[PDB]
Amino acid sequence: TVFRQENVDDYYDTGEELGSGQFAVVKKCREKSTGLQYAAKFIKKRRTKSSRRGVSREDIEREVSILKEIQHPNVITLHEVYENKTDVILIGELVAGGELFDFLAEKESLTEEEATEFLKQILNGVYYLHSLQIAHFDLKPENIMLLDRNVPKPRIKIIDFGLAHKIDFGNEFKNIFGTPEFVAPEIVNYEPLGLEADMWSIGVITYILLSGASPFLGDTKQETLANVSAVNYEFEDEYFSNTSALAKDFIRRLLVKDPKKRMTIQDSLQHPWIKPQF
Ligand SMILES: OC[C@@H]1O[C@@H](n2cnc3c(NCCc4ccccc4)ncnc32)[C@H](O)[C@@H]1O
Repeated sequence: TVFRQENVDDYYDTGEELGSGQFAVVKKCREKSTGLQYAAKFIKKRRTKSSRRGVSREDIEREVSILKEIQHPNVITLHEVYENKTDVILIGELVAGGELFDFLAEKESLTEEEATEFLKQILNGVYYLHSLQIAHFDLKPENIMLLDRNVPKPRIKIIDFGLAHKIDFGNEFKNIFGTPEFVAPEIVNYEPLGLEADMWSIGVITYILLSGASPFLGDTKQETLANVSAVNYEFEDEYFSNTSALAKDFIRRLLVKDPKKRMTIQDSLQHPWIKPQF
């Protein structure tokens, strides 16, 4: 499939840089005809078929196809797609309040209620996606954006569908691999992947929200991945001594090696704590 090949600068002005991937840079922009503001993700194309730099057209088209399906308050919308010889440019919904990651850094101590307020929204967004058989496969605090950081209960949106796949056959097998601290054991072990991997990532995110510490993190990526595969984490009393047993129960039921035994998205919403590479 082909995208709009007019110069994006004919239709938009760009501003500040909002962030980046390998890979990809995201800039604020403004549509000339409406005055509305967006975020534009510039993804570098592969320059040859044999090249390992840039993103393959297959991978770009998959991301665009998935994004076109989605509309839910807790997920980003896609507005337009442009392309030229070097880039595909995905224009989508600006989320102005920064990363949950940055958030957590400033300040860094969340109550269980602040943590569950974030979590409930993440779970609602993932419920929507999983209902559509979409695995995100890159859930982490860098990919959860706040609409407005200056309100007591910030609203969030899930972003970055660069690794997202449709799961039409219960699992997919193609060596998808995100950030070591957040990937499930099946990703580490190059096993077939399904919606369960996202549920593991949610358990990791929850642990971080409550404690400010990363449960599997080692001194090298190697060591992190080995920790993940062995399910080598524990609840440090220094961080968790006054966290409720139910919060710990929730995380325990997500950080499970066997994906078949791990809580599903529907399970997570009914759980008593929630229910009202190289
Ligand atoms: O991805 C690196 C990042 O750069 C920033 N970022 C990425 N997407 C952002 C956005 N909106 C998405 C609009 C979009 C929708 C659909 C396709 C492409 C982009 N709003 C604000 N900051 C964003 C964050 O700091 C991230 O950690």
